[PDB]
Amino acid sequence: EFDAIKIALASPDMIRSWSFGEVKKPETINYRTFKPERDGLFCARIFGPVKDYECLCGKYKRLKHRGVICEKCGVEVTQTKVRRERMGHIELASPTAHIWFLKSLPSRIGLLLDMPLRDIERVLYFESYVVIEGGMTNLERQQILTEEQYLDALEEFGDEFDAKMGAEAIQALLKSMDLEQECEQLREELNETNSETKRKKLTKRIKLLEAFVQSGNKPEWMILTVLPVLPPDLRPLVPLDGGRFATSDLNDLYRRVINRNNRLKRLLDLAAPDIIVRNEKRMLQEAVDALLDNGRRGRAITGSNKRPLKSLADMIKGKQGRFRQNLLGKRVDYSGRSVITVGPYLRLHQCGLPKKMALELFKPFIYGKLELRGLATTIKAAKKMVEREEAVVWDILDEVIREHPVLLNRAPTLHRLGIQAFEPVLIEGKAIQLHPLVCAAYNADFDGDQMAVHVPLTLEAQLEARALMMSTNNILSPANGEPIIVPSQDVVLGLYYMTRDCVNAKGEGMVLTGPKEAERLYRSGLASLHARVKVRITEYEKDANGELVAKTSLKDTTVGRAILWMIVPKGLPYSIVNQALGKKAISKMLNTCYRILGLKPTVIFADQIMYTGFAYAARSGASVGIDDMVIPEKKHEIISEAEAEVAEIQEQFQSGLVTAGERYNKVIDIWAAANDRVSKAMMDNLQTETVINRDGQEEKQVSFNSIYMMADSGARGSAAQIRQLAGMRGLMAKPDGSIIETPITANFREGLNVLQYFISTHGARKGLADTALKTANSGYLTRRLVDVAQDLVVTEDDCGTHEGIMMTPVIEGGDVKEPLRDRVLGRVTAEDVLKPGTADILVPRNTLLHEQWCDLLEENSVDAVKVRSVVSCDTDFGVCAHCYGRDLARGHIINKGEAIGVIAAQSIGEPGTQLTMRSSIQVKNKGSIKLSNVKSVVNSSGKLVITSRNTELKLIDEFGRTKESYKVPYGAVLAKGDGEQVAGGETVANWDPHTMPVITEVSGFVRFTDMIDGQTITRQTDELTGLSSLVVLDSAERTAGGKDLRPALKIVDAQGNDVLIPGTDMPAQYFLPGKAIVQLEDGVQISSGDTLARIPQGLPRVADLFEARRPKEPAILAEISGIVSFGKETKGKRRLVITPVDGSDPYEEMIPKWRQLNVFEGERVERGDVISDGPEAPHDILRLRGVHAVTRYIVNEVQDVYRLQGVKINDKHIEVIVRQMLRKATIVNAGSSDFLEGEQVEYSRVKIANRELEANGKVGATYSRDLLGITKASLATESFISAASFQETTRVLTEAAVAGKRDELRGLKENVIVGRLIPAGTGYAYHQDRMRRRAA
Amino acid sequence: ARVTVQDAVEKIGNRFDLVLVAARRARQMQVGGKDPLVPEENDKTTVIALREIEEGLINNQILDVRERQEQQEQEAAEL
Amino acid sequence: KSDDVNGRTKMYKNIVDGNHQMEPGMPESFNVLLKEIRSLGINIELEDE
Amino acid sequence: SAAVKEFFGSSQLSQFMDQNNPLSEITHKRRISALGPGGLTRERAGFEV
Amino acid sequence: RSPGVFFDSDKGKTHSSGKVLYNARIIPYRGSWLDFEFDPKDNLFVRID
DNA sequence: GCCTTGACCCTCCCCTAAGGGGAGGGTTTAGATTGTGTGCAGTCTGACGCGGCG
DNA sequence: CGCCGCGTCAGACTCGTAGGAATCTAAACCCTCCCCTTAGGGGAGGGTCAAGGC
Ligand SMILES: [Mg+2]
Ligand SMILES: [Zn+2]
Ligand SMILES: [Zn+2]
Repeated sequence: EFDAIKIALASPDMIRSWSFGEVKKPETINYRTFKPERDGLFCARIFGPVKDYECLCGKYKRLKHRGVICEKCGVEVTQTKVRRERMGHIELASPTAHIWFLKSLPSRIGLLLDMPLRDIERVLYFESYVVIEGGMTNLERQQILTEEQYLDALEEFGDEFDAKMGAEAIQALLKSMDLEQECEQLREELNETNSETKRKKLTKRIKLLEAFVQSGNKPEWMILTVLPVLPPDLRPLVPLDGGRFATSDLNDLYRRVINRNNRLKRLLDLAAPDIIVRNEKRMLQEAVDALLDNGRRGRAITGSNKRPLKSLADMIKGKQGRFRQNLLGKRVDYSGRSVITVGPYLRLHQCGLPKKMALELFKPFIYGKLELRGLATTIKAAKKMVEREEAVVWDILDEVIREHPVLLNRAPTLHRLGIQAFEPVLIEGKAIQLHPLVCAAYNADFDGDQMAVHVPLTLEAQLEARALMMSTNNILSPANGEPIIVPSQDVVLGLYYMTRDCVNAKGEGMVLTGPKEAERLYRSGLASLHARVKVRITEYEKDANGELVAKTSLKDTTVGRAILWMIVPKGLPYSIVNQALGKKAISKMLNTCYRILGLKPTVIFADQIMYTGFAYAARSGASVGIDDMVIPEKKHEIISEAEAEVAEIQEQFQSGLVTAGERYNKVIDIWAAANDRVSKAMMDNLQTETVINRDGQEEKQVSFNSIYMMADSGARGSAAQIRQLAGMRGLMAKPDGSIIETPITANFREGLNVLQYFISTHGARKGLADTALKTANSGYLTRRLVDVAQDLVVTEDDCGTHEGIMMTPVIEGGDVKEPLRDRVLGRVTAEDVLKPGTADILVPRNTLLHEQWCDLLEENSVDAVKVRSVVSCDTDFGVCAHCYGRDLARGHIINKGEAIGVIAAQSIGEPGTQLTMRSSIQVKNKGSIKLSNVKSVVNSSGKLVITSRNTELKLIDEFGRTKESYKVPYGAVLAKGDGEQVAGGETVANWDPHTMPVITEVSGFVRFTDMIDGQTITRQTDELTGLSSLVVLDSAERTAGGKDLRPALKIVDAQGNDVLIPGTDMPAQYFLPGKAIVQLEDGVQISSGDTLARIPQGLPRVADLFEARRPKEPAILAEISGIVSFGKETKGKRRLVITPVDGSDPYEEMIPKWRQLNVFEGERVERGDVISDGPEAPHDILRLRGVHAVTRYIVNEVQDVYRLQGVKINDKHIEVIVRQMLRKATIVNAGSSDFLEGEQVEYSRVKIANRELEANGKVGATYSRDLLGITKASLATESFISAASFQETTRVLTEAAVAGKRDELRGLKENVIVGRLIPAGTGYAYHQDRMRRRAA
Repeated sequence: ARVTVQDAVEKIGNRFDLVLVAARRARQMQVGGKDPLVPEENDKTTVIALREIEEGLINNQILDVRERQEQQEQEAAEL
Repeated sequence: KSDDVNGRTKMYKNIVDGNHQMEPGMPESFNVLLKEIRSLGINIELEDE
Repeated sequence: SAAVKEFFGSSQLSQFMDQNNPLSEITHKRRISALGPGGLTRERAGFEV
Repeated sequence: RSPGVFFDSDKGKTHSSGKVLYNARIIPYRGSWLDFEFDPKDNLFVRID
């Protein structure tokens, strides 16, 4: 049909060619006989007939006369549907500026004219004149005149010059300007400029003028002289049920425009005084502005409610505009809704659908099969049969729903498992019966939740429901490869109770012929489910081939584990059930079944697990009583002891031994300790207090307490909640967040009193208000992520890149937060993985690291694997299937046509409602030590002194992999020789946290340089030290001289010889900053390593990381590598000069010195190391360290937020969003290219342009990749439709109109807007043969 | 009937291509006069198409050679 | 299912005839959108090549 | 008449009586609202109110 | 909110320096609001409505 | 069965005599009067563009 | 010309039933145009009913 959408400015002739007549009157319809009035806003002569195939006068009344325009009424005899398509126009009596091109910032009229919006608005409002042309006059072009200046220069310099006011003046200025001449003038002005602010000004204006030259647009079309009128059926005036009329606000706004325009024409006919005509022109301008965008300029016009009228711009923008309410999502037919209940009998692929719902949802199918089977002669006979609900329409309904899936949806659809397809089973209720195992995917409970049903109509939709969306395809999560159709609550409690063992249970110690004998003995009441017993078990294993070989042996098992073995599929080991099965063990059992045997055994296994767990949770009788909340018998004395401690601390505070701060902190500490004591006593009295007799002798076993069994199986409940049931509730926080110093010593088994309950509600309401207010923030973040990543699709199979990220385990301090195996599983290697035994290929170059390769990496010592990433994919407009890796929902490599961007955005945004809206080194374990980035010297006391700020300590095991990683401050003295064994708890590093020491260069003697005493020093004596110290104070502390001039502590030999560096002849001196305390004099020897001077020192976070927000005061990084020097101080901006050795030397910054610097004048810096400290800005990380550094930073900083709440997301999904944030590139040197310098282009565009330029031997452009947040990256897309539908619709449509953009509909949103197959999924083939039957 | 579609995805190596092949064959059976190549055990044409795909009787190349055979046969069978 | 006015009656008739195929056209709200962007001074247009 | 008619029929604080049971009715009558004309808006009411 | 004069501040949520800026607000039952406030440079500013 | 033929018949629209009734449109109106008149708001946080000081 | 505080702009969950908003306001003239009034008359346009003629 069409292949692109173009947007541009409309000329007056274009606007008159859309129209079918001029709207000349504000009449809508006759009040007596509601036919539309001629020449009005509803006019059948302009806009089309109001009855289908009938004129207005009734003279031509049938399709016999079609297309004939009546000569009496002028109405064309045609369909009335044309009243939705036929526009009109208003010929404006005065030129009126378009408010979008004036007032949507930056102003296009202002930027094109290079006038301030203050001067343009003064001319528009008839307050000032502007000189269109100066002539033989001293007046420059566009010079603004007040009225008196105009009347002076008019009589003084005659009518040689031309000066006007109003939008006729602005229009004459926009018409009189030469765009190409001004482009050349501005370009040669750019070639004369070094000021980067003015250079940005000029490149903005140049690309505006160039967009106007390249487009067909003319500047003067930004001033309206003709006004389009929307078709009247899109602004309908319709009679309501009670005879009242309902209208659009556009009729009010259009009527006001017509009324002020007709009065302006009248006044120009009467030759009114010009104060009246200027007023009418201002009123027509503000009426047209209110029609186009109501509320931008001035106060919003309200009509008859004091509610502002909805303008044309409000129709298409916002959450309730066309795009977001009607185009990006719709209300659909063949859709129902009901409360969901549980069906525990259902199979995983089926739902229960009420017969009353299905009879309506499937109604044309039933009509078709009633007429087809001869049971109805006519669709109306069939309709009456279905109304009467004859007994045969239920048979017809049972055969029309037979293999026909339905989609079930629960809002909010946070991820794609919120829509799943099921085969319906017709039930008799009114409630949908949902399978239990899918509820966790839906986040559904049966406490009043509703779900929507949708009927797939076409064969393709039915086969996508069956093949893509069916719940038996959805057992693995797409966020992480973990099972998402997983047992819970009742199932895991039944499977846990079944697989537990009692000590002296009935039937203990017999020997069973198999699991069938165990079931016989349990059912006949001769053995207990927990009787530990000896069963002959035959288990099958897969050999090297796909063959399944059996082994039979007597296992020491229980009766219930033998019973549970009967439902386990064959390729699985008996050790998978020979344990008590909690939630984790059952999830791992399902994952094991999936990886070993595949999907068909796994869905059968999951159904059998559900049935068995339900059955044996029923058999258990597992109740909850009040005697199950066993309160520890020593809780009262723990509380009495903490009360005695708090009383003695209170008496200490009365006796002045402690101030209120440490007093309060001591009370908080002795109550947190007593709470931990009560919790440990409660859990110890709860977890094993089955004491049981084995042949007379008492023995302890794990407890069959019901509260404990629910908590221990992972069914429901944490230890933190058993603490509130049976322990004490503990310390509560004020709404301030500060802890109330008297805790709830009660639990819920005992009562809380009124005061305890009140201070518990303090935090209960805070949590509930967080839940209520963070869904909006998480939805907004997910929407921004989808709209930044929607266009990313796996388009290629392999891009042949060799880049990638080096995956290592995440180690923060001395904990391994993320192992290598789950950071590298399902990813394609980027280089051959080698053993510690060198040059032997362990894993070849393009291997997808499935579980066997990961076990091979784990049994070897591989600590780092370089893998392929989407940020390093070479594919233009997409991603190859190898840089992505596995589809985590399938378990194999991703397919071409997968919308991995929507999956990534949903995977990140789904857990957002589980996030919150509001010194020395102690090595843990044994292993070798190695340090990195060390500036190391030997102290006089047998030490290692690491005088650096980039060093880090790493603890290696005998395996060879780093297990702990710390990093130590400047001048941290090492208690260890680096490179050999340490022990657990062994202190390796000690330093000063609160003060920064100065550590010397080489051994020698103190010498002084530029420290003129009395002006750079206060020599102060500390009364109990014996030797006085010398302070180098602030700059305002002393007079001119040493305040800015730096004291330099030289080191020389005692014979006066300056000591020279090993390797360089660099002069050994130490320049120290102000606020320093020195304890040294001249003459005393100092070896290398003496410390001479001491200078003393949730969900919003993820949203800030993806928006790439620069923090409040960032870290300061070294742009270029070199040596530090200092320029103009004593302004407030300390001037740092990094001096390279082989580059262009001067590079300065303006560091405000109210942040402590962490660099010295003698030490070098690498590009990007911290000069000052603070939260790093990701733009700086990208510029100075690169793309891999900023993606490493963003994935680590986002997974720190997610791992803290126990949320497991693959970092494929964060790398997808990071790749979509690195989509632009600013050109630094164009070469022989079509780009300017300092111009932001797409990275793929400049990469393709360089591919073509180095294909023709010429030099391509050089660029610097930008980092944009997810809002600025999704607003900077090459598609104006998706950007305008995301947000800021006015800005997007304004820049797209003045630039003359064209949208080729290449992403998912633009094909959703326009009702096409998306270019992903099963529409990927269609778009491929749409583009190869267009490029041919 | 059809519970899991995994066996048909192995033959037609994509889930996205499987839907297209199966919908082409299911439309041949539904509105064309084509009879199933498998015993129709009270299945709908979508499930019959999936059961033919999972038996190797239908793929995109088989559907292509079948339509080319029918097209050349019926364009040749007139004077 | 929602906005294609000619296509939804064709779809109903196709379901009644046992032919589960759609002939999808343009959503009517996209035509409303195009007419509302043109009621601003903006020439938005489908490039029908 | 219009001022008091607008208050009693159209205010945000003039609410359709919750008449499920006796507890609904006396809970509705003993209700305090920060919203309404001269009060807060539920969209810009922060965490601390 | 009751009518009267209320003394409040922002606690370091301005001027990027953690400086607390105080304000006073006279709220009538009916009439214009009268706000005094401190800028980050300790000048007193009146603000009406 | 096909085809005419003369006589009937129907509704629908316009006409009657002397204006009645009403709808919908114009026009002037001569003591003197000379600046509206409401609110409402307990958002925060980014982010961009600009006067104004240095 | 470069930087800092100020003005401004743009974003911020889907089911059932209730469910809106409620003020304010010429008169006396004149004109044309359209429909209306009895008790049916006249005609145009389009159908219908028995006769037969082949
Ligand atoms: Mg619920
Ligand atoms: Zn007509
Ligand atoms: Zn790639």
